[PDB]
Amino acid sequence: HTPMMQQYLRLKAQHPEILLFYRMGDFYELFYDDAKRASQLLDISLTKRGAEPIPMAGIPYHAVENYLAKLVNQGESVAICEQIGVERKVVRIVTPGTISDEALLQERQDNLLAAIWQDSKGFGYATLDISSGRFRLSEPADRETMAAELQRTNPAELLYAEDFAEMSLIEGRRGLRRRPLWEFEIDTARQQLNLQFGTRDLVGFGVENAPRGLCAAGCLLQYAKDTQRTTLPHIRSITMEREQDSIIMDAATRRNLEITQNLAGGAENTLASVLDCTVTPMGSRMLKRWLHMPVRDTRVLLERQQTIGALQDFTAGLQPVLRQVGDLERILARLALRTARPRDLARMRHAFQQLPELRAQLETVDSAPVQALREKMGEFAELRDLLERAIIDTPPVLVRDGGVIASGYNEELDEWRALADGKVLTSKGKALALEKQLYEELFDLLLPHLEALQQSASALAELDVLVNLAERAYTLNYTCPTFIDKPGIRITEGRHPVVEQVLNEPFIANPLNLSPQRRMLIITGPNMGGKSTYMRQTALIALMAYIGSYVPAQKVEIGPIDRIFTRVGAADDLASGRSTFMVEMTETANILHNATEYSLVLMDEIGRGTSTYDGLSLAWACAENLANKIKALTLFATHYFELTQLPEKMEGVANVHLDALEHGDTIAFMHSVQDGAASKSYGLAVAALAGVPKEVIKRARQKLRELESIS
Amino acid sequence: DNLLAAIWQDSKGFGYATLDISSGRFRLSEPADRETMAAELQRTNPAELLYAEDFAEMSLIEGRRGLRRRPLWEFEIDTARQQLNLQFGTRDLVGFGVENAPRGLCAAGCLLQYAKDTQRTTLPHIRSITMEREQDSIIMDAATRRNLEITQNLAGGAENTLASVLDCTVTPMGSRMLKRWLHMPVRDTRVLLERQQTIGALQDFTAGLQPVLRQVGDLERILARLALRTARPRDLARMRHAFQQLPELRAQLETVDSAPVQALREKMGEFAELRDLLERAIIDTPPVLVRDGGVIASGYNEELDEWRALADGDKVLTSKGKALALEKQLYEELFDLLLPHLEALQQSASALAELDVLVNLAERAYTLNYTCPTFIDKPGIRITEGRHPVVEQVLNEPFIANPLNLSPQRRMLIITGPNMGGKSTYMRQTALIALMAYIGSYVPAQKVEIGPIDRIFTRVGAADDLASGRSTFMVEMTETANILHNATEYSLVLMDEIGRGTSTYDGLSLAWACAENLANKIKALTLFATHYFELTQLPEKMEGVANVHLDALEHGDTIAFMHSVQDGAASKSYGLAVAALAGVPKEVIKRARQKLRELESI
Ligand SMILES: Nc1ncnc2c1ncn2[C@@H]1O[C@H](COP(=O)(O)OP(=O)(O)O)[C@@H](O)[C@H]1O
Ligand SMILES: Nc1ncnc2c1ncn2[C@@H]1O[C@H](COP(=O)(O)OP(=O)(O)O)[C@@H](O)[C@H]1O
Ligand code: VO4
Ligand code: VO4
Ligand SMILES: [Mg+2]
Ligand SMILES: [Mg+2]
Repeated sequence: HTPMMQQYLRLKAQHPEILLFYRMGDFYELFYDDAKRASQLLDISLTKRGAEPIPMAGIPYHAVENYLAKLVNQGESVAICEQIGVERKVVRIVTPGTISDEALLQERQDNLLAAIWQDSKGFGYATLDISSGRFRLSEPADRETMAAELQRTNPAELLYAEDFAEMSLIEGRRGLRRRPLWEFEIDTARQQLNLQFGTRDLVGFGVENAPRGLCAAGCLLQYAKDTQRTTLPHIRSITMEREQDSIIMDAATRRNLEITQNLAGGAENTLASVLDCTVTPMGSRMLKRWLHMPVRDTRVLLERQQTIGALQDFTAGLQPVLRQVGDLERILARLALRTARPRDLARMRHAFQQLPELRAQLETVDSAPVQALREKMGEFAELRDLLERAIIDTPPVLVRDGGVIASGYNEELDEWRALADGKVLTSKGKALALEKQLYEELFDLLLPHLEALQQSASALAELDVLVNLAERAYTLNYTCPTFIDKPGIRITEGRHPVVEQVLNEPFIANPLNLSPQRRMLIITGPNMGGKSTYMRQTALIALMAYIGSYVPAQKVEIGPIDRIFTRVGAADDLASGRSTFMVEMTETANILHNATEYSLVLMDEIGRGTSTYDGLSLAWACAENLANKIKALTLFATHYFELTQLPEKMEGVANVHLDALEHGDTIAFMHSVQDGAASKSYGLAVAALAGVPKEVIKRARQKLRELESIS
Repeated sequence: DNLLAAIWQDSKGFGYATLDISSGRFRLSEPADRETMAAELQRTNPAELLYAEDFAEMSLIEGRRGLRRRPLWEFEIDTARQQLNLQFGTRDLVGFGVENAPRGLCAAGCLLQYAKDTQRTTLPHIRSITMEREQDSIIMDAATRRNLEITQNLAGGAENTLASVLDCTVTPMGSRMLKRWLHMPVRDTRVLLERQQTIGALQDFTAGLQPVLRQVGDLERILARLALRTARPRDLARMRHAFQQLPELRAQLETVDSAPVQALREKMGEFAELRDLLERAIIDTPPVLVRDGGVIASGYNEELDEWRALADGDKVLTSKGKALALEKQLYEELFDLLLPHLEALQQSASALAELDVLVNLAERAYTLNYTCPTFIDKPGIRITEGRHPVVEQVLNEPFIANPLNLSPQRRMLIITGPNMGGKSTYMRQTALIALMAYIGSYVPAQKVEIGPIDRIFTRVGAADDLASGRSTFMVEMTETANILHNATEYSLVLMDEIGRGTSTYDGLSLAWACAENLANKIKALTLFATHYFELTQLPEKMEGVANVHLDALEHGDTIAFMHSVQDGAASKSYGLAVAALAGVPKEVIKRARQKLRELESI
């Protein structure tokens, strides 16, 4: 009704489904439906004011960042409106996918805005990180491949077309946003993408012949430009990810091998925890990204191994210098969006001061990869000179506070400030205005070098990951792997990376040889004898070899690995309609349909969850199909000793057995892999060690004698 | 009594241990209150006691039978854990369920050494160490809560959980109370009977009460802020709105004639004097912060009204400053008047939350066809036309209700059935129905008679923590050991398969012995799901054990599952047919059937 209410309503019409922090006075406020939703999510009191009461809720302007964090975590998008001239407009829209602020973001985790589009011929997925600037395009052609991409990327906000047919993988995701179908058109996407990259055609990127992916990227770029309400100079490339480029891992294999998250859900006791001691946050995020998507390009891996070897001697000197550089990638993003704070520019100055030390240390070491990283990082002599002169040694958190500009950067600014300290209100007001204007000019001077600075941030992060891997290799005794043309895995004195560090008792290393001649190894062993660790050590060694890192073994020769499949454990989803056998069988079906000669298949106790005869029969058929028709390199762990006779019937299958010694009705585990087979599982002994009551174990032993006597 | 005891004190709390010479019963406790430790010392009434030389409070054990003192080195945790592990022949004590009690284990280590010294005859008769708890709440382990999906699903998501089905509470305080009730289900019949009477009584008027309850909002946070005197001006206005709402709720509840409903009405209160103070002292729409001013309303203070007049038609600016200072002092004075009644207000916020949870439960019951459960003295569960609360809501197809009867006469049922038959859903439906009955809610069944349940044990998952040092069979055997050691006649033990990790003969042997022990000695109410059809021959050999078979019909390649519980053994599980439905390639299914024919033929 009132003119003020009419203005809020016009802006609300422009942004209907998002909470609007309309700025009245010094307090941001929400009205009508937004006020009720905000009060429940932000825990702020709701007070109704008559114009027809209008529900109104409010937060102080000083505390806005703390409140924005609560809504961003809940996945709500909050548009912030400020009075520019009272004339007002939405200055920025804060959404879980595109947050570049330090408080809203997490230091060692990346927030990715992603787009899913389903055309009749397969799916197209595009992911953009606003802070790093990385734009990646993909064309998954199966529901299973699309689900793996969503789980691996873990998109903070996913933009799906209204007509998306398979709203099952999408449903339950965080920050789902329905977007109109018009936004996904290919011709509109091509024109917008070409303008941002400044290229007439996308042939140089190599994304020109992918139609579905380009449609998703056009929606993602348009939403990102609208959400930030400014041109995004940080985004300058659209690389395309292909299945051939990286080893494929399904969502289950990633969780079973504990690459970044343990089976319970914590980050403790994970391969990333053992390998990640990186000094800078950029390094931690980059190492996690490499472990999730290993590279199958030999040239990229060989350069990474050569850098690790060259810097291994000088790691102790480089790590303290790298720690000072800090998270340059995030700081450059704020500079690109022109939203940086004085402290961020001081951190940028500190990193530039460290660059001369890093360049000198890298110059002494002689290797083609290390010299290329040294050339890319650069010196930035001009920028460090400007930052040191323009900004004070310890600047305030916010520009409005004042004191951001050091004396002597501008004679006029110093004179106005001196007059006020020595009309005083006029001089203070003029000084605050001039200091703000000079700060904007500093962004303009730093921005033309953004292309070089972004290249330097990637080089420094790469050096941090490679130096960390080199330091880890020296401390944990890892050695470099070598690559072979035909599919095979040969490991000497291999040890599981995580178990070796966590277990106080000495790890007993084991050898593995898998070749086209010996495609499958059936591991039969005493319970608690180490079979699962032996199988998982092979996958973790193979993943570590293909991320360019040194492997935890005396020597490893690894041939091409297209995909790694792990069937481990059993789980029930009663609400989804999936029984424990159904969940296991769909995973087994995925291995049988999608496996290739290059792929490595690790299967643990397949055929359990059903009667013994049905389980053994399905296990024999699945083993015969994998060894005879798929011809994949596979490791099968089984307590069904009937399957031990497969090698005699079929060539290309061998039996390996872990062994344990039984003493005085107690079990001692050698944990050593010896060729042959084991006919005893020692189940009652493991149960007694677990704490099953002695009376129960004695009756069980009596029953076992009776059952064995019957046959 | 023949009881040797030990006591310990530290910054974390107090630890205690008990050993009975006659029965070889070794138990530990960690009572964290001095008064609780004093009550425990009297309840145990130990023949002999051992305490730390530097125990801080000797008054708890100042006068005791044969009181003795032993050195600190005997009480050290690392030495104690190794000795206890060696005495029981176990790698870890996680299976006994006492691994996570540091103080309790430390006292137990001193008692074990002393017991060996006093008699070596009792030492071979000590085989277990269990915690002692007669807590009113039904005991549920962390694994049981996640397996039953009481509040959090196995993936970690909020959806597809029992709390999601029942959590439609209007106010945020109500949602917290329901989640707290689900985690601790009260076992005392009197409190539950009062809650059930309220749910039935307020069933007719749920639509009238819920809109008024929604207006009250969350008062727990506002009252906590008032206690720290950090309450915002708007938060005090929110309290005033709830005071205005309370007369309406009381009038609606006055027509109802149930003793529990009337008690809840009295606890809510009217707070007319507090409402009068807030209405007179605070403006209708107060500012977010008290610093700006305008929070106090004219007429609360005569001096402020006069200063406000002078402020608004440089000396005038000084008068404006005086007005802001007078207003802030009045605001602090307002907290002082409200705080004496803060204990009374806290009782009222709890009463309003209980009304919201019970009105919500009543609405859920009418919408979802739930019925009241009748408590019985002896330990038994009887369910007629029972349904699973979560599965029925998320399943588009109809749910097939299955009957359950468990008594001391028929304590154990071996459920055997086809894969995807519904055996696990049937076992869980019993657990969620028992928990729903014990929180005072209406159970999802036509009729339920639930007897006392001490603890609910669920052994379903099979996972390995390699870094921890336990394989999948050790993790499963650790859970089975906790079931056998900590089970009681009252406990409800649901076991989804055992021996799924070891070879068929070792697994069947452990399953036969664990099943015999639970029926013959523990005498717990057990539901056992199994694919070993050898165990279906256990019911004739052992009393209290019966067979329940789920039904399926096979036509050609596909299978249809009845989801109906009938008495019998099944004897066939259609694993290959379920694999074909899962999508295993036809050639793999064809080879599997050929091998199956050869295995059975020989
Ligand atoms: N070679 C080894 N040296 C030392 N410890 C080992 C070795 N192999 C396995 N272990 C230990 O065995 C446990 C895991 O055994 P696992 O392979 O899961 O057994 P299973 O699958 O037979 O039950 C962990 O304690 C792990 O540290
Ligand atoms: N009585 C029933 N009526 C209808 N559907 C049922 C019934 N019991 C189970 N289901 C469905 O079957 C699924 C599998 O049941 P479940 O007990 O897990 O079988 P099992 O564990 O024997 O494989 C459930 O998640 C549900 O979708
Ligand atoms: O994975 V095992 O503990 O059953 O040998
Ligand atoms: O899906 V089952 O738990 O009947 O093997
Ligand atoms: Mg294993
Ligand atoms: Mg089951």
